[PDB]
Amino acid sequence: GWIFGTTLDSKTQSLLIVNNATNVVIKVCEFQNCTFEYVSQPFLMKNLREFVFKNIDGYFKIYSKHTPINLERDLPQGFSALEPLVDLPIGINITRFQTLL
Amino acid sequence: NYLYRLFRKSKLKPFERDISTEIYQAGNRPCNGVAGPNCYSPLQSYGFR
Ligand SMILES: *[C@@H]1O[C@H](CO)[C@@H](O)[C@H](O)[C@H]1NC(C)=O
Repeated sequence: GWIFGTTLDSKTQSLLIVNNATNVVIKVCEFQNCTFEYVSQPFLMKNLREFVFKNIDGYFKIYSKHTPINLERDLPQGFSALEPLVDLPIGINITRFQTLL
Repeated sequence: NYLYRLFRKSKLKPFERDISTEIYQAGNRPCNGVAGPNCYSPLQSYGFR
């Protein structure tokens, strides 16, 4: 998943879109004092997964598209438009981001 | 029981929240969590009568 927020742990507001393989969970944690909870199925599913995350007027719009990739070195030269998946009215800053490994 | 925020370092974006409570730097000397000269708390309580 990806962690969004101004700081790393505390003192501001943070975001958590952590996920695993069996159940595709989009459990949005707004602990930092829970103020927003949401969960639904579709977030995920030699392949290239292209994503767009936006934050405009407190709306978190997430695009997703799966495309098979051949010769995975560098980037492909082609066209594959992304489709809208999940809209979230979280209403926070989203200053920086960190990818969960 | 009602409080409002009057001190900030920037202006709010539309549809967003700010519940952080740290002492505002109104001068040059650091507050370090202690109020005093040029260091004011951002949450002022209402006085409705
Ligand atoms: C987030 O806060 C910073 C200052 O801490 C400010 O510069 C920035 O504009 C804010 N962004 C949003 C989307 O409110």
